[PDB]
Amino acid sequence: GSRRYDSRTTIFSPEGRLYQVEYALESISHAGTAIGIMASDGIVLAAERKVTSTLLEQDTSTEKLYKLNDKIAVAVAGLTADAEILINTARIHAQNYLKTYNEDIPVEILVRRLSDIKQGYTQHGGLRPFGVSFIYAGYDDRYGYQLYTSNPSGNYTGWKAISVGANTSAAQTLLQMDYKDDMKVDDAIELALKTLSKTTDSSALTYDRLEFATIRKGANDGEVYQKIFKPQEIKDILVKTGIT
Amino acid sequence: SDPSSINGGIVVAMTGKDCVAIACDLRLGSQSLGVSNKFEKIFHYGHVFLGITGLATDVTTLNEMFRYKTNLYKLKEERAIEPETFTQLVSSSLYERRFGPYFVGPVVAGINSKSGKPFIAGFDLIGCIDEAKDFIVSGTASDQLFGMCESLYEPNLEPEDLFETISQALLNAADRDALSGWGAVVYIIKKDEVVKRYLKMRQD
Amino acid sequence: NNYDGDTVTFSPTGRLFQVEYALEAIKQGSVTVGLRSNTHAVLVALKRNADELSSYQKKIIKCDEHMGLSLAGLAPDARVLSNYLRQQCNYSSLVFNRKLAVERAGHLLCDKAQKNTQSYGGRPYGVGLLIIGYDKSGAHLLEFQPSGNVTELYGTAIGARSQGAKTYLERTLDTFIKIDGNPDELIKAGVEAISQSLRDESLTVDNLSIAIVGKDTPFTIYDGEAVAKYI
Amino acid sequence: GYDRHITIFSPEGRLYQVEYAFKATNQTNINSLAVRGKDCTVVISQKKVPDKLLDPTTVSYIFCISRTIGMVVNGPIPDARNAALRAKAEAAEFRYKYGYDMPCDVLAKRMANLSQIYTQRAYMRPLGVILTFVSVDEELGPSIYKTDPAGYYVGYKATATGPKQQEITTNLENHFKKSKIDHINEESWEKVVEFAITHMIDALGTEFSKNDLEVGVATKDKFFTLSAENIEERLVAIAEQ
Amino acid sequence: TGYDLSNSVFSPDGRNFQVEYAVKAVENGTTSIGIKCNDGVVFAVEKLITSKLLVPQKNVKIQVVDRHIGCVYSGLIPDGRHLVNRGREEAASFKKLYKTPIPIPAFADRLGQYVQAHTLYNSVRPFGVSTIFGGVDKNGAHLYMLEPSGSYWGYKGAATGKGRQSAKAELEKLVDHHPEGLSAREAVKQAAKIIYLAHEDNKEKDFELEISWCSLSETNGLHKFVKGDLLQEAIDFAQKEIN
Amino acid sequence: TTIVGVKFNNGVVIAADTRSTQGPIVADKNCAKLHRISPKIWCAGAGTAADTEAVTQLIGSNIELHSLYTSREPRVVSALQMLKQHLFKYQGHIGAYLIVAGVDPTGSHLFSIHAHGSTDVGYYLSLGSGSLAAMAVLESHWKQDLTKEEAIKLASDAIQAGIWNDLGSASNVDVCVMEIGKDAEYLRNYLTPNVREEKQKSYKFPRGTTAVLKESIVNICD
Amino acid sequence: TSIMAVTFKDGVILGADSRTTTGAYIANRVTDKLTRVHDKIWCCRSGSAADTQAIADIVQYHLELYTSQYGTPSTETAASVFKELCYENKDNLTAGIIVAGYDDKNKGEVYTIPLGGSVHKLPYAIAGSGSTFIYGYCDKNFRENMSKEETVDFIKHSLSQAIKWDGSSGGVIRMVVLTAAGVERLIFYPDEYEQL
Amino acid sequence: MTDRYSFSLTTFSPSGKLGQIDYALTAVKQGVTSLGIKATNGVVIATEKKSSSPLAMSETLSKVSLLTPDIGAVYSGMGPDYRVLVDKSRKVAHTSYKRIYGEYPPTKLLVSEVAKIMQEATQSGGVRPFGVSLLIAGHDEFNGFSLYQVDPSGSYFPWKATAIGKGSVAAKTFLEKRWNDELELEDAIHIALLTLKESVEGEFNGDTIELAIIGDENPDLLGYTGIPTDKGPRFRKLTSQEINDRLEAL
Ligand SMILES: *[B]([O])([O])[C]([C][C]([C])[C])[N]C(=O)[C]([C]C1=[C][C]=[C][C]=[C]1)[N]C(=O)C1=[C]N=[C][C]=N1
Ligand SMILES: *[B]([O])([O])[C]([C][C]([C])[C])[N]C(=O)[C]([C]C1=[C][C]=[C][C]=[C]1)[N]C(=O)C1=[C]N=[C][C]=N1
Ligand SMILES: [Cl-]
Ligand SMILES: [Cl-]
Ligand SMILES: [Mg+2]
Ligand SMILES: [Mg+2]
Ligand SMILES: [Mg+2]
Ligand SMILES: [Mg+2]
Repeated sequence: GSRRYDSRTTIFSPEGRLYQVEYALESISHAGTAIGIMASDGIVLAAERKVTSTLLEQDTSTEKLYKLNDKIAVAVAGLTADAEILINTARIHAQNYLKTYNEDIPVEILVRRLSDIKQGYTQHGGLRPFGVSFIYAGYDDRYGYQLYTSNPSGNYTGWKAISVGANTSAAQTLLQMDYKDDMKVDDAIELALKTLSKTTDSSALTYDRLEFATIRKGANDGEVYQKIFKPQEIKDILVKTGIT
Repeated sequence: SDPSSINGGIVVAMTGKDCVAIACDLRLGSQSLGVSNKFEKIFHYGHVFLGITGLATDVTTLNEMFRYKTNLYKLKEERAIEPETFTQLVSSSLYERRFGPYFVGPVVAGINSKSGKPFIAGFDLIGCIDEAKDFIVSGTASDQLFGMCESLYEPNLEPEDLFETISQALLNAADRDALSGWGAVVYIIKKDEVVKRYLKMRQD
Repeated sequence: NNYDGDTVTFSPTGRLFQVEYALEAIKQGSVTVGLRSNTHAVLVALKRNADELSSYQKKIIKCDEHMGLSLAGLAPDARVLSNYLRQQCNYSSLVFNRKLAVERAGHLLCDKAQKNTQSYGGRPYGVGLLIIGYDKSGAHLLEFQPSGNVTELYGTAIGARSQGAKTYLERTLDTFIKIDGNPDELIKAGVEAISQSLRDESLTVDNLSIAIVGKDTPFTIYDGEAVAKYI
Repeated sequence: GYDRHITIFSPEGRLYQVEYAFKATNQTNINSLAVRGKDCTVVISQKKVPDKLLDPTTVSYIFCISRTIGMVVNGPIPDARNAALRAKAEAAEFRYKYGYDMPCDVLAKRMANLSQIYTQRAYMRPLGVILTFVSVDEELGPSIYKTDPAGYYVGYKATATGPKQQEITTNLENHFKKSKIDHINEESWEKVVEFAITHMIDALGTEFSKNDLEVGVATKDKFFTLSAENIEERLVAIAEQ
Repeated sequence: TGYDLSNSVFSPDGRNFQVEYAVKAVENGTTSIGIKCNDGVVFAVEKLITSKLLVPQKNVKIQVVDRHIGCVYSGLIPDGRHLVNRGREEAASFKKLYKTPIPIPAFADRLGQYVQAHTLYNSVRPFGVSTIFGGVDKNGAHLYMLEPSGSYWGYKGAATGKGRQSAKAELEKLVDHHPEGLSAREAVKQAAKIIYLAHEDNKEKDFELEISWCSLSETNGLHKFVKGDLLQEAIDFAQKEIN
Repeated sequence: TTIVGVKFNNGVVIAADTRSTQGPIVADKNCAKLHRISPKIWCAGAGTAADTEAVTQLIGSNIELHSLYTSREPRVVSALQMLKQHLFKYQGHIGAYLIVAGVDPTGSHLFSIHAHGSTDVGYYLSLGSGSLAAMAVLESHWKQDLTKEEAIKLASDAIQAGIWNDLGSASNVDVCVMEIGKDAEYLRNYLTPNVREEKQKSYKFPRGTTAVLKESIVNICD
Repeated sequence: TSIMAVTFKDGVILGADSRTTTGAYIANRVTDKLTRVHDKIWCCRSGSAADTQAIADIVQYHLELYTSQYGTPSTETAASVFKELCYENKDNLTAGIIVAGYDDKNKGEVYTIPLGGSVHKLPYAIAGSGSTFIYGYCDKNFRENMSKEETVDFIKHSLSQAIKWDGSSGGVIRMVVLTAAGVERLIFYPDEYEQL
Repeated sequence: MTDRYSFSLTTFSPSGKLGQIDYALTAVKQGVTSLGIKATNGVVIATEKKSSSPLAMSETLSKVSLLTPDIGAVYSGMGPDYRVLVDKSRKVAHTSYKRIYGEYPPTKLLVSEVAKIMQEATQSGGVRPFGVSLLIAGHDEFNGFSLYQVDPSGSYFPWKATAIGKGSVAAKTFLEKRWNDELELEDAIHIALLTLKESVEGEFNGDTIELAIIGDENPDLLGYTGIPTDKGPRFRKLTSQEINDRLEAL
C-alpha cells in the first residue's frame, strides 16, 4: 500500500534527534542572516536579502521582516512561503486574543502559540516541518521590550541579542563581544549593521541587500511605534554608521 | 421581547460640504429601567466611523468583530480601509448570519481619503445597504429622526452649521422616545480633523 | 518472498502468501474432526494444554440451538467469527422467525473472511472452522478456511496430523453416513477417526471435547467426565 | 527509485508514470482519425476483431457521450469506459446545472482537469487513454478536442491517434497545405467520411472492408455511429472513382 | 524493477503486472464456459472432486443475479462471490429506480467498472477471477466474459480456467458449423461435452458437472439450474462423445 | 415595488421604480432595483431587498467564473437555472422575486422567478406591490413587434401606473435596454419628477443654538 | 389546473389549460404545463409550480443520463423516476403529475401520480382542481382506440368544461400529440372552445 | 480506496534541500520562455505559442490568461498545472475577496492567495508541487501597476522586469540593459518583442507569439454603459494583427 512511500517525518534517530528538524535547521543555515538586538529604549531588527538582482523591485518587496500587529514584528530565516503561512496564523491569534480580552496580546503568548504549532508538525500528522526560524521583536506593558527566537522544533528562547540563518556562529560571537546592557537603540542599530557587514558572504553590504526595522518608544509619549525602513532610509543609516 | 427595542437608542448621520457628521444617544436600558448613560454607540476604525443601534450585546460584539477584521485588512493591504469598502464588509458580514441575524441597525460614516468625497450608509439587520446622499437614521426613534432630518436638513452645510442641524435632529427625536436620550454625542468629521462633542440634554 | 509483506499483493505465480501463512497457522493448531449422518452431526476436538498446571484450551463454540463449530488455529479469531455467526443466526430468528440455514451460514463466513484478503491494512483470519448444524434440510457439516473457501462435506478434519483422520473417514464414508438415530455410535466413529491423528499422547478425560446436534438434539458440548464414556 | 512508481518529480523534472500511461495508449494497436467538414465532424477508427468467438457488434472504442458529443478512445477498453462513463455523467450534470448542452471543448477541458489531478495526486493513477471529443458546437461549429494522460488538451483542424499517428498526421498536414483551409470543403457528411477513409487508406497503405472500420459522425444537434452497411456504401463509392 | 510489487503502477511497458499476476490465479482455476444459443444462454463449470467426502450437488458454483442473469467464474472463488454480491446490489438499485430488470449490457458495465476500480489504487488487490455471465433481456440473449483488468466483451462462446484452450477450440467449431444458430437444448448438450473435453487438463482428479441456462422458450427468460433428467441426458451425451 | 420586463423585436427592456419601505415608512427614495448579473444580463428585483442583492451577486459571481471557464458569453438560461435552484433550495425563505432579462448568442430572453423557485416565460411581465397597476397597462397597450422606442415607453408607462396607484411604489424610473449586437444601456433615473417644491422656510440654525458640555479632538491618525 | 392525458389508436395526447394563480390573481395566463422529460415522454403538471418544475428538471436529467448509458427509456421507467421523487419526498412536495409517452413496442401509455406518490397506469387520466367537474363527462365519453381527431375533440370538450367551472383553470388549451410520426403541438383559444 | 497518502511527498534531505521543489524548478527551466516588463503607465507579459502540431489550432490554447479585469497571468513549465492554477486563482479572487469587499483584489493579495495554494502543494499530504513558475501582472487603485513572479515553493517576488523558463538567464541580462524607470507601455512592448525574439527558433509573428498588457481602462470592452465609476478592464490581450504591426517597427 501507501506505507512504502512514507518518509516518516516525525521519528527519532537512534541518538534521540528529530531527523526532519535537524535537516530543516540545515536548510535555514543557508538562509540570509537576520539579527535582533534589544536595547533599553527599543529593539532593532536587521536582515540580509539573499543574492538579489538589479531588476528586483525592492520598495514593494518583503522577504525578511513582517508585521504581526502594531506592537510585534518578526524577522524570517528559511522558506518564505512557509513563513507566510505561520505569519497569517499568528496575525489571527493576536486578533482573537484582542477580541476576547480587549487587550493587545502579550509577546510571549503569541510566540508560544506559533512555537506550539511548529511542535505539532514534529510529533504528529506525518507532514514535513516548517523550514523557518523566527526572531520575534515586540513590546507589552508587562515585560517591556522582548526578543525571542523559534525554530522548526517548536523550541523558543528569549534574548538580549540574537542571530538566525547563515553564519550565526560568527555573528553571535561578534554580538557577544560588543553588546552591553545599558546600550541604546542608535548604538544597537550600529552593532546590527556592523555584524552583518562582517558575517556577510557578499563582497559588500549595500542598501538593496538589506531589510531593516525598529520598535521604539520613540513614539510621542507612552506608546510604541514600529518602523519598517524604506530603501532610501536604509541607505541613509548605512552612510550614518559609516559602512558605505 | 422585540430584541431591537430592549436596550433602546438611536444613531443619525448626515453629509455636509466636505464633511460628514454622525451622532448617537448614550442610553442603555432594560426596557423601562435606565441602566447606563455612558453607552456610546459610535466607533471608528481608522478614519471610518460606525454607529450601531439595536441589541447592545450585538452592538458590542460587532464592534469587536469589525475591529478584528479592519486590523487584519490593514496588515495585509498596508493601508486603512475606506468607507465604501467597509460598507461592503459590513453587508457581507451581516448577511452571512441571514437566518440567525445580529439585531442591529448599523450606520457607516466617513470621508474617502483619496477622493475626499463624503460618504454615509445605513443597513438593516441582515445587510441591505441604504446609501443615501442626504442622511441616514437608525434606532427606536427612527420615525422621529426621519421627520426631523427630512424637515431640518439641507445640502452642502458647513461643518459648524451641520453640527447644529444634526444635534437638533437627534435631541428632539430622542425627547419623543422613551428609550432614547440620557445624553448624546456628535462627531464632526473632516478629511484630516475630527471633533467630538457631548450634548447637554434632559435626563428623563 | 518479496510478495508476502501484505495481503493486497499477488505473487508472480498468482499466489497470496499472507493467506497461505494464515493457512499455516491452522496446520500448527490441534486436531479436530467433523462428521455427520442423516440424523445427527458430530464434532470431536483434541484440546491442547500449555503444561500440566494449565487447563486445556476449549475448541468448540455454540452459535445457536441448532448450530455450532470447532476451531483450529488462532482462538481469538474463532471468537470473532463465532460471534459473527451468533449475530447472523440471531438476526435470522428475530427478523424472519427463521433458523439460519447451515449453507447460508457458510456463505456469510466466506464473504466475511474474503474482505480481509483483498484490503490493505487488515490481515486474513488465522483460524480454520468446522461448522455442524441441523436445519430444514437435515444434518450438515462445513469446513471453513480463512482464504474464504467454505466446503460442505460428509466428514473431515483440520489441524496438525489431520490427514490420518481424513483418510479414515474417506474409508468409513459408507458406514458412518448410515448411522441414523444413534448418537453414541456416530460419536464413536468420530472418536475413532480423531484417534488416527494421535501420536505419543492419547485421549484422556480433560483432553477430549465432543459436540453433537441432530433431529431432536440441541447443539450441546460434552467435556470432562461426560466424555469418559467414549474414552 | 520510487519516483518512477508514483506521480512525483524525477530529478529531470519528469513524471514517469504519465510517460508510461502514454505508452499504454498504443496497447490496442488501433489508429483513429478525425476531420471536420462544413456542417459536420467525422471520426474514423480501425476495428479489429481478432477472435471469432467475439460478438463484433460489442467491440467498439467510439462512444456517444451526449446527443451532440461523440468520443473515440485510444487505449485499453477498461480505462476507455471509465472515461466514457464519467464524461457522460459530467455532460448530463452540466445540462442540469447550467441549462444548456455541454460544449465539446468544455467537456474536454473538464476531463483534462480530472487527468491533471491524477498527475498531481499520488493515490490516483493516470488513465492510459487519449480521448478525442467531436461535435458540431452551436457556437464554434465543427469541433475536435483531444485529451491525454498528462492533462493536456487542445482544439484541432484534424487529428490522428495511434501507433501510426505520424504517417496519418503528415498525410493530413500535406492535404491542408494544398487546400489552405481549416476543414474539408464538402456539403454532405457522407463525402467527408469518404475523405477520412480514403486518406487513412493512403497513409497506412492498407485496404479496408466494412468490418475493418468504425465510423462516428457529428452533425448539428446529434452525433451518431455508422453501421457496417452504411460503411459498405461508403467503401463502394470510394472504389467507383 | 519493483513495478510489479504494487497495484495500479505502470511498468515501463505500460503494463499493470499485478493485474497480469491475477490472471495467473484465474488460469490456475477450474474450467468454466458459456454458450450463447438462439433465444438464450447456457453456463457450465468443472467442479473438481478433491475427495469422496464432498457432498454431491451441494457446493454450487454458478450464481444467479436478479432472476434473469447467470454468473460463473474461474479462479479465486471468494473473489467471484464478492463480485456477484456487488452485481446483486447493482441490479437491485437499477430495478429500484428504473422498474425494469437490469439489461445484460448495462449489468456487464456495472461489473466492469467495479473490477476496473480495483486496478486504480495500491490499497486494493485486483480480482482473481474471470467471470462468464449473461442472460435474456428485452433485446434478447447476451453472453459476456469479464477479466481481472475490467476488460469485457460480448461473446458467441466463452471459456476460462485451466482448460480454456481446449474449450475455445471446441466453441470455435460450433460457431463455424452453426451459423444459423444453436438451440437451448442443443447448447446444454454441447456445454456438457466441452467441459468433459476440457477436463483432460485436470485429468488427475475426477469432477462433477454443473450446468445452468436462461432461455426465452425453455425457461421464460429466467435463470434456472439444469437438474435431474435433463442433466443426466447431457452427461450421457458428453460421455458418449469422449468415447 | 413595481418592476417590469418587455421584449421587443431585437432585444429586451427592463424597468423598475426606486422606493424602499419599512412598513409605511420610506427608507430610501432612490433605491437601485436593477442589477447586473453579467454585462448583457440584468435582473430587476422585488421582495426582501437584502435577498435580491445577495442572490443576484452570488449568481453573478458564479456566472463570471463560468464564463471564464468556458471561454463563452454567459446565457440567460444559465442565470435562470442557477437562480431558481438556489431559491428552491431555501423553500421561499430567501424573499427574492425577480425579472431576469438579457441577450446572449442564442438571442434575447425574458423570464421571471418567484421566491419558491418557479420560473415563467413571456413577452411582458411584472412583479411587486405595483405589479397589478403595471400589468393592467401592459395588458391594455402591449402588441407584438414593438420597436425599441415603443417598448421603453410601454415599460416606463407600466412603472408609472405603479408609482401613482401603488403606495409601495414611488419616485423615479430606472431602465436598462439589452439589444442584440449592442452594448446594454443602463438608464439610471430615466425619469424623475421635474422641478419639485422648495420648502417655504430654511431651518438653518443660529450658531450656538445647541448647548454643549464637552469638546475634544479625535485621534484618527496612527 | 385542468390537465389530462389520453391514449388512442396511434399513440397518446396530453392536454392542459394555461392558468397559474396566486389566490384569485392570475399570475400567468399563458403557462405551459405540458413539459418534456424526453423526446417522446412528456408530463402534465398540477399543484406547486416550483415543486413540479424542480421534479421535472431532475427527471429530465435522470433520463438524459439513462439514455447516454442504456438507450431510450420506456414510459414506465420515466413514471418510476417521477414516483421515486414524489414518494420519498411526499412530506415536502405538493405535486400531481401525469406521465405520458410513446414507444414503438408499447405504443401510447399513461401513468398518473397523485399527491401520495402512488402510480396508476390508465387508458386516460385527468387531474388538477378542474378535473373534479369532468369525471362524469370523461367517464361517459371516453372510448378506447379513438382516432387522433376524436381524441383531440374529447380533450378539447373535456377541458372546456373544466375551465368553465373551475376558477383555477383557464386561458388557452394546450395539447401535445405523441405518435410514431413525431411530436405535434396544438393550441386552442377561448373563442374556439367556449362556444362548444 | 480513500486517499491513503496523508503524508508529505516533499521532504528535507540531509543537505537541507527540498527535492521536489528543486525538481519542479528544473521542469520550469525546460519550459518555454515567458517574460514580463513593467512600464510607468502599464505592464506587459509575453510568451511564445509553442504549437505541438501544425494541425493544432494554437488560438484555442491560451498561455496568457485573464484572472481579474485588471490582472493577467503567464507561465513557464507544465501547461496543465498552469491551467488548473488559473481556475483556482480566478475562483479565490471571488470567494476570498470580491464576495466580501465587493471589489476585485489588489495584485499583491491575489498573488498571495495563488502563492498559498502552491505552498500547500509543497507541504500537504499525497501531492507533488506545481511544476510552473507564474508571472502575474496587474493594476489596482492604491498600489498602481505591479509585476510578480511566483515559484513552485510558493515564494513570490515583485519585479520591474524579468523572464522565466528556457532562455531566462540570457533574457534577464537583455532586460537589465534596456530597462529604466521612464519607460512608456509601447516602449516596454517593443523591448518585450526584442527580448522574446532571442529565445525563439522558428516563426516569429502574431500567430506564434502571445502578448497581453495591463494598461488603460477599456470602456469599449466593458459590455455596458450607464455607470460612470465602471470604466472597463485594464487587462487586454493583443491581437495577431496588433503584434505584427509592431514587428514592422522592430
Ligand atoms: B419592493 O417593495 O418589492 C421592495 C424591493 C426592493 C427594495 C428590494 N422591497 C422593499 O422595499 C422591502 C419591503 C420589505 C419590508 C419588510 C420586510 C421585507 C420587505 N424593504 C426592505 O427589504 C428593506 C429595505 N431597507 C431596509 C429595510 N428593509
Ligand atoms: B394548477 O392550478 O394546479 C397550477 C399548476 C402549476 C403547474 C402552474 N398550480 C398553480 O397555479 C399554483 C397554485 C395552485 C392552484 C390550485 C391548486 C394547487 C396549486 N400556483 C403556484 O404554484 C404559483 C403561483 N404563483 C406564483 C408561483 N407559483
Ligand atoms: Cl474542473
Ligand atoms: Cl409552470
Ligand atoms: Mg426620552
Ligand atoms: Mg425617564
Ligand atoms: Mg498518481
Ligand atoms: Mg375559468
